[PDB]
Amino acid sequence: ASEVRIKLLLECTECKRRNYATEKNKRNTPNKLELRKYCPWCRKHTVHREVKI
Amino acid sequence: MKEGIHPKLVPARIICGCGNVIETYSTKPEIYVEVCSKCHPFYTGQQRFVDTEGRVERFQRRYGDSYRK
Amino acid sequence: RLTAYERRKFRVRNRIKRTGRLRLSVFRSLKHIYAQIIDDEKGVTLVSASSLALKLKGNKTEVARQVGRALAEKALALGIKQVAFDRGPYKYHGRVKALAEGAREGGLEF
Amino acid sequence: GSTRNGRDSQAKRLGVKRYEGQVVRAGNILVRQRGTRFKPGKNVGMGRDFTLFALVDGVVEFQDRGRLGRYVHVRPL
Amino acid sequence: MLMPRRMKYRKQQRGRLKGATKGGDYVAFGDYGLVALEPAWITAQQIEAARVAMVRHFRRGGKIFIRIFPDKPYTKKPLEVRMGKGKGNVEGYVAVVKPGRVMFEVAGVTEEQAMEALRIAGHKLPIKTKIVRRDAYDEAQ
Amino acid sequence: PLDVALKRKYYEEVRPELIRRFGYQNVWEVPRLEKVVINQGLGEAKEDARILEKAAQELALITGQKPAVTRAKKSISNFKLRKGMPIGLRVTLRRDRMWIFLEKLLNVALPRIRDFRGLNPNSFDGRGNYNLGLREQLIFPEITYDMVDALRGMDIAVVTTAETDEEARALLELLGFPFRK
RNA sequence: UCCCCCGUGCCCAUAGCGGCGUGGAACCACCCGUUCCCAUUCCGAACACGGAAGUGAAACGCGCCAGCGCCGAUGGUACUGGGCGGGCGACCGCCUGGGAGAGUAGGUCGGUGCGGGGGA
RNA sequence: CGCCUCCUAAAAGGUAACGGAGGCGCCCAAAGGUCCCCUCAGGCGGGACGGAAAUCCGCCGGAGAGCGCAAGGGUAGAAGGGGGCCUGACUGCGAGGCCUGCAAGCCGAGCAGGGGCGAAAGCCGGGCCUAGUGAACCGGUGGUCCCGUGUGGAAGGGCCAU
RNA sequence: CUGACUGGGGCCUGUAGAGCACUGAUAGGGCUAGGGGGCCCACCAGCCUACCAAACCCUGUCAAACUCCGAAGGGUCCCAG
Ligand SMILES: [Mg+2]
Ligand SMILES: [Mg+2]
Ligand SMILES: [Mg+2]
Ligand SMILES: [Mg+2]
Ligand SMILES: [Mg+2]
Ligand SMILES: [Mg+2]
Ligand SMILES: [Mg+2]
Ligand SMILES: [Mg+2]
Ligand SMILES: [Mg+2]
Ligand SMILES: [Mg+2]
Ligand SMILES: [Mg+2]
Ligand SMILES: [Mg+2]
Ligand SMILES: [Mg+2]
Ligand SMILES: [Mg+2]
Ligand SMILES: [Mg+2]
Ligand SMILES: [Mg+2]
Ligand SMILES: [Mg+2]
Ligand SMILES: [Mg+2]
Ligand SMILES: [Mg+2]
Ligand SMILES: [Mg+2]
Ligand SMILES: [Mg+2]
Ligand SMILES: [Mg+2]
Ligand SMILES: [Mg+2]
Ligand SMILES: [Mg+2]
Ligand SMILES: [Mg+2]
Ligand SMILES: [Mg+2]
Ligand SMILES: [Mg+2]
Ligand SMILES: [Mg+2]
Ligand SMILES: [Mg+2]
Ligand SMILES: [Mg+2]
Ligand SMILES: [Mg+2]
Ligand SMILES: [Mg+2]
Ligand SMILES: [Mg+2]
Ligand SMILES: [Mg+2]
Ligand SMILES: [Mg+2]
Ligand SMILES: [Mg+2]
Ligand SMILES: [Mg+2]
Ligand SMILES: [Mg+2]
Ligand SMILES: [Mg+2]
Ligand SMILES: [Mg+2]
Ligand SMILES: [Mg+2]
Ligand SMILES: [Mg+2]
Ligand SMILES: [Mg+2]
Ligand SMILES: [Mg+2]
Ligand SMILES: [Mg+2]
Ligand SMILES: [Mg+2]
Ligand SMILES: [Mg+2]
Ligand SMILES: [Mg+2]
Ligand SMILES: [Mg+2]
Ligand SMILES: [Mg+2]
Ligand SMILES: [Mg+2]
Ligand SMILES: [Mg+2]
Ligand SMILES: [Mg+2]
Ligand SMILES: [Mg+2]
Ligand SMILES: [Mg+2]
Ligand SMILES: [Mg+2]
Ligand SMILES: [Mg+2]
Ligand SMILES: [Mg+2]
Ligand SMILES: [Mg+2]
Ligand SMILES: [Mg+2]
Ligand SMILES: [Mg+2]
Ligand SMILES: [Mg+2]
Ligand SMILES: [Mg+2]
Ligand SMILES: [Mg+2]
Ligand SMILES: [Mg+2]
Ligand SMILES: [Mg+2]
Ligand SMILES: [Mg+2]
Ligand SMILES: [Mg+2]
Ligand SMILES: [Mg+2]
Ligand SMILES: [Mg+2]
Ligand SMILES: [Mg+2]
Ligand SMILES: [Mg+2]
Ligand SMILES: [Mg+2]
Ligand SMILES: [Mg+2]
Ligand SMILES: [Mg+2]
Ligand SMILES: [Mg+2]
Ligand SMILES: [Mg+2]
Ligand SMILES: [Mg+2]
Ligand SMILES: [Mg+2]
Ligand SMILES: [Mg+2]
Ligand SMILES: [Mg+2]
Ligand SMILES: [Mg+2]
Ligand SMILES: [Mg+2]
Ligand SMILES: [Mg+2]
Ligand SMILES: [Mg+2]
Ligand SMILES: [Mg+2]
Ligand SMILES: [Mg+2]
Ligand SMILES: [Mg+2]
Ligand SMILES: [Mg+2]
Ligand SMILES: [Mg+2]
Ligand SMILES: [Mg+2]
Ligand SMILES: [Mg+2]
Ligand SMILES: [Mg+2]
Ligand SMILES: [Mg+2]
Ligand SMILES: [Mg+2]
Ligand SMILES: [Mg+2]
Ligand SMILES: [Mg+2]
Ligand SMILES: [Mg+2]
Ligand SMILES: [Zn+2]
Ligand SMILES: [Zn+2]
Repeated sequence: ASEVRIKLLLECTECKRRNYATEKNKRNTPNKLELRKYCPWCRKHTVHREVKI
Repeated sequence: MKEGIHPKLVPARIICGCGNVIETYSTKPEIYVEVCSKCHPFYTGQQRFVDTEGRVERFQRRYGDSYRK
Repeated sequence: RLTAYERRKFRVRNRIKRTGRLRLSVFRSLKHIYAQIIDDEKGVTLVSASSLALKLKGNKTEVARQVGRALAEKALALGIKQVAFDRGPYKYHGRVKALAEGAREGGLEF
Repeated sequence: GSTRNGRDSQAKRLGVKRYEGQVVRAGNILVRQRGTRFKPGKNVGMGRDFTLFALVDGVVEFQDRGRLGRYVHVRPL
Repeated sequence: MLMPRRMKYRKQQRGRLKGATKGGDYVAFGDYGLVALEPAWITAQQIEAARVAMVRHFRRGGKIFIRIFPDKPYTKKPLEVRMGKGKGNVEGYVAVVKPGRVMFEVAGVTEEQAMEALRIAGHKLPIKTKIVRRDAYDEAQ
Repeated sequence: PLDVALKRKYYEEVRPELIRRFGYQNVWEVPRLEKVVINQGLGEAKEDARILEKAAQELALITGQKPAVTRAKKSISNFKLRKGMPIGLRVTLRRDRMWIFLEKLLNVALPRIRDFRGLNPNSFDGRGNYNLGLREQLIFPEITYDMVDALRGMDIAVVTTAETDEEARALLELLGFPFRK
């Protein structure tokens, strides 16, 4: 991690809970991450979005 | 072949300046060229185009014999 | 110095053996198509099926499917149900795919 | 006068943890190593750090297949 | 004088001097030889002194073959420092020499000349030596 | 397959003359053309106007086949070369297309070379293949002055089943490749 | 049960490189095609399909040859577990048990299982 | 001054010195998963601009190349190179072990939930591996809706995540 | 009865020694790019070298951080005393 390589949380888009922490490079990957993840709240995979740590 | 990336090959006539005509294939049906194997010097036996000289120089000057012995 | 063929062949066979199943191996010549179901623990073939041995006919694909069903038949009769498909150096497609679908209809489990 | 040297890293305790003939249980670590000095053989898994371990309860066996490398097997009991 | 043009490492641990020569035990180029009777680190300077004396005996003529080479770096702490604070600096290079080694050979020169040169050269070496001449045993190795 | 004159010339005139000249005991032993591989080593497109879609077009007209791009194996300083950079084209002519190309190369292109005094007798492999380099692409009947932005040459490999230079010469010469000496 | 070939394994070069020879009935390949399935960062080269006129040229299979490669004793030695001596030292020896590496002689142009197909 | 790699280290493990040499305090949205395909450096020969080295063709070439970075081990029967689809860079756990004074560190089959790739066998709980790190205390933020000082709330806390 | 130690058996190892196949070092010779120098030139190629010398080869060596090899021993488990 660095000023450019940041930590971020992934929020389930259906129930709004942050379910995963991970990291990315914001120079290489400026758009907010969107990833399908398993939401344990929703009990199903859900598109999760990068939301600020 | 893969579709949509390759120019078609069709029967094509290449016409040279000698008046030669070639039955071949191309991406263009009719082509006119200024030279070919039928009329090119190097090809045409050894057609010594413009310079059939035999050097001509320089022993071969000969003007003349009029200096005396 | 191996060839793309020798490599491809190893690479898929290696993965298949790793899983420990009986292996349905497939040879595909210009004309025919053969099938051994092999036990690699013992180094042994347990059931065979060939277009050569079945003196089978014409369209290679249709033929494949036939050896396919043929193999499964002698196979279930020996108690063999499950098995792993060894596409050898061959893309799973064409005659091989056809052979595979045939051993499937035939009741082979994979 | 002084030294630009002076450091070293912790030992990693690598190597075989169970030798041929030894009775193991499912999960037992058999080999600890860097890269594939021994390859997983019959009933032997390999973890992400090349660690070899028993897949079943059984007995360890080593096998040297020449150019194919060396192999750790576990033979069921 | 003799030293490596390059090395992977600047300093070498000291090691030991047990045993007879590993090889280098038979005459292999010239006619007469100088063999080490006892082990030592032979210094580059000592080697060069041995050589020079031999060419000096020959004046003009002969061939000298040098069969030992100083690739071992010799280290020493600066004067008067105390123990610790790192390893000494390289001060020279030695060639490790265990008993039996043919260190030098000469060829193309009379016997009385090869004898005397190797004797004088011997006096420059910090070990006991014997002069040998090529036998069949040399030729059979 | 197409009836193309040079192809036929091979089977009719060259085939037999060769069997005469070297006395083959086998139909397959006699020299065949295998492939003609044309390459534009380019890299005049490294950065600049790395639109050599222009050249890929030109080659596609000449050979009737769309070249594929080549890119640098390693990064190189003095040529200004970062690894992965598009520096060349390569179109691999086989079969009918190979013949059609060679036909026009021999009949029309080589004639149109400036001060053409014959192909090089020494450009032979030693395993019996031939290579030859062009300076311009205006040589081909398909590419007019009007349509070209800048002069670019190419490398032509002609690959034979011959085992020896000496045999491969006969094949290409008989097909009509003009050699200077 | 023997011979040839096609698959697939095992031993892991005594199996390899090279030179020579040989095989197409069968099988295998190359081969003929590129409509069709499928395919080329271009290419029916590959992969893939449909084929059966040809050829064993390539590949492959099987033989033969020791130039290279690989294998390699016996003998002796180095070294050494244990036990003893000597030397001021660098170091050196004896006993008992183990015993290389190099090298020499020599060996090798593979051996073998399973299933198919063909032959006697 | 912590951490990694090699040597010292006496062929298990471990092993010191202000002994001999080098690295780390990152990174990668692909440089991750899976399916499919591909194979190197280098040498000789041949080929316009074009050179020791750009790209192309031929032969030889088992790995000396590659693998983000030090070293080592590993590795083409791929861990290397290319492409397609993807987010397992899972959630709930976890048999059994490695290591080990503690606390840490490490590996992990399997079952369940919901997925990815694959025809399938199957693989996938980040990365060929070993560095890329920091206990507890105090506090922040999202969630939960567990406690709530007579009672209902609220304040404040707990719990899960960071 | 499981111990130290010992007997037998399997597996693990990279040291002593040795080697040079790898990484490097290395004397000499051979062969041969490359330079230096001398003939002969600037018309661009030649030729000669008891000079320095790459790669390769032969002879002969060196290495804690080299290993194609490689012990004696050591470790561990099983049976037994
Ligand atoms: Mg996480
Ligand atoms: Mg310092
Ligand atoms: Mg240190
Ligand atoms: Mg430690
Ligand atoms: Mg330590
Ligand atoms: Mg360490
Ligand atoms: Mg071990
Ligand atoms: Mg794993
Ligand atoms: Mg990994
Ligand atoms: Mg065994
Ligand atoms: Mg077993
Ligand atoms: Mg010391
Ligand atoms: Mg001294
Ligand atoms: Mg010292
Ligand atoms: Mg000191
Ligand atoms: Mg010192
Ligand atoms: Mg000194
Ligand atoms: Mg010595
Ligand atoms: Mg003296
Ligand atoms: Mg010797
Ligand atoms: Mg030539
Ligand atoms: Mg050829
Ligand atoms: Mg034109
Ligand atoms: Mg076979
Ligand atoms: Mg067999
Ligand atoms: Mg077997
Ligand atoms: Mg024949
Ligand atoms: Mg043959
Ligand atoms: Mg036939
Ligand atoms: Mg016939
Ligand atoms: Mg046909
Ligand atoms: Mg079509
Ligand atoms: Mg149709
Ligand atoms: Mg084809
Ligand atoms: Mg043949
Ligand atoms: Mg084949
Ligand atoms: Mg013989
Ligand atoms: Mg030997
Ligand atoms: Mg012996
Ligand atoms: Mg003894
Ligand atoms: Mg002792
Ligand atoms: Mg003894
Ligand atoms: Mg030994
Ligand atoms: Mg021996
Ligand atoms: Mg052989
Ligand atoms: Mg059989
Ligand atoms: Mg039979
Ligand atoms: Mg730290
Ligand atoms: Mg150690
Ligand atoms: Mg060690
Ligand atoms: Mg150790
Ligand atoms: Mg030890
Ligand atoms: Mg331990
Ligand atoms: Mg530092
Ligand atoms: Mg990609
Ligand atoms: Mg990867
Ligand atoms: Mg991918
Ligand atoms: Mg190359
Ligand atoms: Mg070249
Ligand atoms: Mg040029
Ligand atoms: Mg070039
Ligand atoms: Mg490497
Ligand atoms: Mg670095
Ligand atoms: Mg999808
Ligand atoms: Mg536990
Ligand atoms: Mg613990
Ligand atoms: Mg699944
Ligand atoms: Mg599941
Ligand atoms: Mg599916
Ligand atoms: Mg798992
Ligand atoms: Mg990686
Ligand atoms: Mg990492
Ligand atoms: Mg406190
Ligand atoms: Mg405190
Ligand atoms: Mg708190
Ligand atoms: Mg209240
Ligand atoms: Mg409440
Ligand atoms: Mg109150
Ligand atoms: Mg109220
Ligand atoms: Mg209430
Ligand atoms: Mg409220
Ligand atoms: Mg609250
Ligand atoms: Mg709360
Ligand atoms: Mg918590
Ligand atoms: Mg939780
Ligand atoms: Mg007892
Ligand atoms: Mg016990
Ligand atoms: Mg005990
Ligand atoms: Mg014992
Ligand atoms: Mg030693
Ligand atoms: Mg060496
Ligand atoms: Mg040798
Ligand atoms: Mg030593
Ligand atoms: Mg060491
Ligand atoms: Mg060593
Ligand atoms: Mg023991
Ligand atoms: Mg033991
Ligand atoms: Mg007992
Ligand atoms: Zn949710
Ligand atoms: Zn004309």
